[PDB]
Amino acid sequence: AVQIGFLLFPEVQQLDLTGPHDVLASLPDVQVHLIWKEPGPVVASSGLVLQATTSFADCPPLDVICIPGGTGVGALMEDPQALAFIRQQAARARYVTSVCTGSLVLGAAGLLQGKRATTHWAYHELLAPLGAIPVHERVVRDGNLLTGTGITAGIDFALTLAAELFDAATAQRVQLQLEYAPAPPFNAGSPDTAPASVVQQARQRAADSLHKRREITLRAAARLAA
Amino acid sequence: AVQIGFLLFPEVQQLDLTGPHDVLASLPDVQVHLIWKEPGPVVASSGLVLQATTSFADCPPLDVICIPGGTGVGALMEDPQALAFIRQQAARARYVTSVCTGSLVLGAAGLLQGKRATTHWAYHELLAPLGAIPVHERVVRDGNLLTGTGITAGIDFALTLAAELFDAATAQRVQLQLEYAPAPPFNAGSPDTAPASVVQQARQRAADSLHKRREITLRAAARLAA
Ligand SMILES: [Cl-]
Ligand SMILES: [Cl-]
Repeated sequence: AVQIGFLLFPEVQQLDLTGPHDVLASLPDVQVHLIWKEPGPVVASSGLVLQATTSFADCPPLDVICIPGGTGVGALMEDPQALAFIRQQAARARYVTSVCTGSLVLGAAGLLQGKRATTHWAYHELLAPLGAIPVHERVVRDGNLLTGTGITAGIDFALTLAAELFDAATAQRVQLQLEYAPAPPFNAGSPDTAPASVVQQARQRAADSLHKRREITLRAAARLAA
Repeated sequence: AVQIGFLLFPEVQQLDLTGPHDVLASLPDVQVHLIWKEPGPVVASSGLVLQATTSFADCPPLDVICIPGGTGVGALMEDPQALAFIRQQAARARYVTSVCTGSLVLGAAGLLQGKRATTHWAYHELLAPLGAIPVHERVVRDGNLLTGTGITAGIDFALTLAAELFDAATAQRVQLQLEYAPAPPFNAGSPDTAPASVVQQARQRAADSLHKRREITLRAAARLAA
């Protein structure tokens, strides 16, 4: 059975995780894990309560690891236990993946050094200090690393992983069973297509978080430099 | 504060719920509820464990009610307590909404009689016996009723509700903050675009469920006829 694991941490952006989880859990001969320091309740940034199913120590070797983003990424970038777990699993995983600011966690773990990668538009400047080659594209592949932008990035890349783990017909069947054919009613999902006034509002609202994450990123980079 | 409620039931398709939940919870001056017979754990069809936050009796009057779909819809179509709750809230709600097979629950509650509506493609034949005018479109509005197809229908219609509860700039800001710009890697999300061989596989896999739901639908229709 293919072993797929998601890191589930306090203040996760739950949709980053729950989207790909429901797609991948629809496949035959998969087992999906929600991983934290111990099994039990973990609260997402919205207040939604989720349950982790396994600890770091008990998690099986994973074929796919996925790091979601969220407010809680800042703490995870300086959590040595979590970073060590991610490094251990990434060494043998067939696919190392992240959604949105989850790639900053991969960066803090040292897994983006010399690699092409993306992250959420408001935090994109933090990739270069973590050793990455920053790329402004929605899904960026480099070897076995996939990084994606947007809260639903993992839904789309989960279909790619289904096609490569199984075959294209299986991915198409899952897409049809879920009737997945999005059609957003607005076109403001990128800073290049949203109105300038909306981009300004969004940037202002992210400014305090960006400032705090600049500080965290520099400390994380210092650890990689040692 | 705008009061938004999702029905959370055993064997729900969790993404039907968790998608719109994370979008709507991003708005100012909203409160989001996860409603079941009592607060506590509810298991989705994938095994993901979610927590209901309020009971039917304690739920405040809702401005928006949303019924997700999933395997568990069949039981809900014959749950008199749940159907009565939905009818009570729908009487005063500004928006009555559903995702995928959640519209079959609205149908069983009597709320689609004479109304245009859609549902999941494999179960679309069950709308007419529940009194609906079946429509093959992804989002169907009739008055204050919105029904949508696809596992992520609620993400898209949540942006429409944001624009109508607040304004277009607020909806655009949420879209940009979430960097929401989907781009599926396959085009098999409708029976009209998927390969015929894939449609056959999907229809065969749904056949037992459709048969069982034909029986449930006829009993639900008999109750409406009384
Ligand atoms: Cl997206
Ligand atoms: Cl969809």
